[PDB]
Amino acid sequence: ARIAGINIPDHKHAVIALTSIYGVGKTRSKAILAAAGIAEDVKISELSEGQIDTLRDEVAKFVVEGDLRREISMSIKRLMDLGCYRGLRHRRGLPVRGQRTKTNARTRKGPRKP
Amino acid sequence: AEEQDAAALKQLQQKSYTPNGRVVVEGVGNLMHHIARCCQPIPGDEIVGFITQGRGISVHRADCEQLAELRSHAPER
Amino acid sequence: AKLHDYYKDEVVKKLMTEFNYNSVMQVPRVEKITLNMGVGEAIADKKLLDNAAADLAAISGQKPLITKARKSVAGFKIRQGYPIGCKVTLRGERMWEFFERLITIAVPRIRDFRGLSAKSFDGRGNYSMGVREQIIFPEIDYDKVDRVRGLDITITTTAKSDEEGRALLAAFDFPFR
Amino acid sequence: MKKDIHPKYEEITASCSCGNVMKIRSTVGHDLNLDVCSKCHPFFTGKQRDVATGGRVDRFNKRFNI
Amino acid sequence: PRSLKKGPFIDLHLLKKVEKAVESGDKKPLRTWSRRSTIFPNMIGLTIAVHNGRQHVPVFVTDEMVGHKLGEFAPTRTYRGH
RNA sequence: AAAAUGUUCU
RNA sequence: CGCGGGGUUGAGCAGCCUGGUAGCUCGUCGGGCUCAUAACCCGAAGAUCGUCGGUUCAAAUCCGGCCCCCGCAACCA
RNA sequence: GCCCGGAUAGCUCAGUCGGUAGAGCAGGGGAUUGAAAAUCCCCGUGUCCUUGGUUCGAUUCCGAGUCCGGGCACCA
RNA sequence: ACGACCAGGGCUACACACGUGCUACAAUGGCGCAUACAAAGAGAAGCGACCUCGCGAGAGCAAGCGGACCUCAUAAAGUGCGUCGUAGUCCGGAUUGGAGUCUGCAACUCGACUCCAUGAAGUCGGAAUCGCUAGUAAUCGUGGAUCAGAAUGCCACGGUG
RNA sequence: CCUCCUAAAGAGUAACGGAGGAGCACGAAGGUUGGCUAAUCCUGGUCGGACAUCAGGAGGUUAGUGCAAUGGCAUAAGCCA
Ligand SMILES: [Mg+2]
Ligand SMILES: [Mg+2]
Ligand SMILES: [Mg+2]
Ligand SMILES: [Mg+2]
Ligand SMILES: [Mg+2]
Ligand SMILES: [Mg+2]
Ligand SMILES: [Mg+2]
Ligand SMILES: [Mg+2]
Ligand SMILES: [Mg+2]
Ligand SMILES: [Mg+2]
Ligand SMILES: [Mg+2]
Ligand SMILES: [Zn+2]
Ligand SMILES: [Zn+2]
Repeated sequence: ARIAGINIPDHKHAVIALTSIYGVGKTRSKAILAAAGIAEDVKISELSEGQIDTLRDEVAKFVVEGDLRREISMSIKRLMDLGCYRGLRHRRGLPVRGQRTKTNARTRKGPRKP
Repeated sequence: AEEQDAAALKQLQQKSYTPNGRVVVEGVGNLMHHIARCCQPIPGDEIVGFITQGRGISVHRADCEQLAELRSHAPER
Repeated sequence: AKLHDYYKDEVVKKLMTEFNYNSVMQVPRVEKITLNMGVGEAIADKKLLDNAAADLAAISGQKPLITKARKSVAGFKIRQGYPIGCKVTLRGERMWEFFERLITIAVPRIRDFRGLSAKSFDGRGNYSMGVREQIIFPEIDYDKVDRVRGLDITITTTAKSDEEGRALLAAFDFPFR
Repeated sequence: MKKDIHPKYEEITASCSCGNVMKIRSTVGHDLNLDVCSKCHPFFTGKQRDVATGGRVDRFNKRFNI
Repeated sequence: PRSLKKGPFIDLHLLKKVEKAVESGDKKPLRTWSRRSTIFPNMIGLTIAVHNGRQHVPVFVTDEMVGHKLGEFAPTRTYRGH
């Protein structure tokens, strides 16, 4: 049960199972399923090889898994290089998107030390 | 011993102490700048500013080694 | 076996064409592929080590030599003569098969793969790589694995220069970067 | 090789999705159904595509068009 | 951010100044206050001294800085540490 | 059972 | 400079006690209780174990030297 | 080899003449108090020290030894 | 000049500590489709049906209504089927990358909302501590004010209970 | 009691001379037969780091010897079976 690199859960329903792939969430999974011609309810158990192949192909059509990671990462790197406000934020480990830092930055800040 | 003591005192004093027209880069004043520590110009025999990515401009003193290197690498900054 | 067959007739010929060697013995040949799983953290438990060994065996159909510590170090908390790794020296038909598997089947299975490192040849012609996740070999069953394990593959060859070795590798497909 | 205590090493039939039937000696036991091989996996096209991405001016132009 | 129908914003004065600079090709960093302005392709190569409230931080305009606003490369707050 | 204290001048 | 003992988290003590596990009380810091500080309650951080060599797989631990301390004996004419 | 005291739950200790796990304390939770003590409930965790053997298996009962305490006696 | 005008910046900073909220940790739940039942409000530089385009935020045309008429505006919990079967999960939505939409001279600092992707912590919370006696708490939504835009806040409204 | 030096190139050789060790250990760490060759260094390579394990080259006994030191030890007296 491999698709676009990584393994997919054998028991889980396709819509959800697909979501395991980095670069597909729910909507994209659904789209993929539609493209294939498969229902959402079916599992990877009771799913044919030919059927799988089509799905895989569909997935390939999107920028997914390692490629996506490479892209996003690259963007971040570029930003950092630029030294744009966003870049600066990224470098510091502070909220990029314009949040308060006085309090509640703990995701990007990390778990508080003192 | 006395001399040593005096020296110590002086050091202490120094420590205690420690505790924008300036550089008009190219006919436009009030540009974010700073003196570089490689060689620090005051009334020096001309200066040159490297337009950095962050922290604005770094003034180098004209005929510096670092500045020369920078020029060699890329003259447009 | 297939790979070996290919080599004798094609790869060697290619090498001859490109480098202009005097003899057919002068062409680089892969001498041994030496797999290594230096488990290390098996100091806590030997079951882990055993598992690793098993995995290695599965990957490459020999049974590994459990290499012990040569000298003691307290940084990793090991003694001399502690089972602290396992190796599989492959040679001949089996080795060839393994190589084929790696190049034709297993390297394609590498996660986030954009080719190998060409700048990794030791100086004296011999290549080495290392797989992050040992699942990439289809010999391992994903349901059975308990540890995110890995190994290093090591293609030793008769090549004098690194360049020659690289060429040889290329002749056996090998994507590089 | 020392008999008995090695694993079994049969010439199985690996068969990927893109019609490359591949007979190899392994210790899986069962016949193998692969995704990708050397004659399909993108280390030629993928590389090309990844490279062709970066650009800002072009994007700007597209956005605006004059 | 700004709508695609509305067209990417640039301060008029800066646009004019930039044009002049490009026309001449004379270098010499442009004093700018309008930080709210998308950098253009024509702005690449120039140095623009973007205000940060206090001073005009000189940004050398790279090819990668285009769709960004000027103020992005001109940090207003000067924080180091606590 | 155990519960101390409240800076000065207004 | 002869004999022993010691130097460890800010303080005091354990550990050393026969190398590989840094603990106890007070203090500190952040909460809480209170009107507020105490006391009390909860959570947390803290240590190249005098220093320098050495032995070692590795030292706080064993050994040497040096630095400071505390005992001590320094006598018979 | 003279005698006699002590080896279990995390720690300190009781105990069946062949079929099982029990106290006070520590630890978890709760009840209680305005708060904290002292309560008081409740669960909890143990190859009964290891290994042969009698036998239906057996902390239980036999064969097999270290460590500390006190006394007495040997020792070229 | 401690007066006045302007541009930009700041009031949104961030080792950190406290307060008040929201969202959670899930199965009394989520997700999917079908379907029922509110009240109260607001609205002409406004509210903006229907129709078309847009996956969607929204865009285009554009009636109606100073409004028991028209609009905001399909209430949501609920109910009926299906699915997931106790997982850091189809829980959770932080975060961040990309693409966008709207407002407004202007969304970089620094708006909201959308889409796709990403999918932190968190598995009911130490000491301590607050609210509430009935249509109350709890929970579910809906409106308003200010407001170009921008509420988990505030002020109201009903549902379940 | 052992090792070095002192000790004057046989032995021996004193000092409250200068240095360190022993009061054992091992039924394999002994016997033998067969085999193997080190420390370190470079480049490379899953987590893996200055330091585990694996490739090869340099290195050539710098190591090892159950423990002190000295003298020995590749024919190895070192390390495997
Ligand atoms: Mg995903
Ligand atoms: Mg202003
Ligand atoms: Mg404020
Ligand atoms: Mg309104
Ligand atoms: Mg969800
Ligand atoms: Mg977690
Ligand atoms: Mg009342
Ligand atoms: Mg509003
Ligand atoms: Mg002599
Ligand atoms: Mg003589
Ligand atoms: Mg290395
Ligand atoms: Zn200089
Ligand atoms: Zn294939």
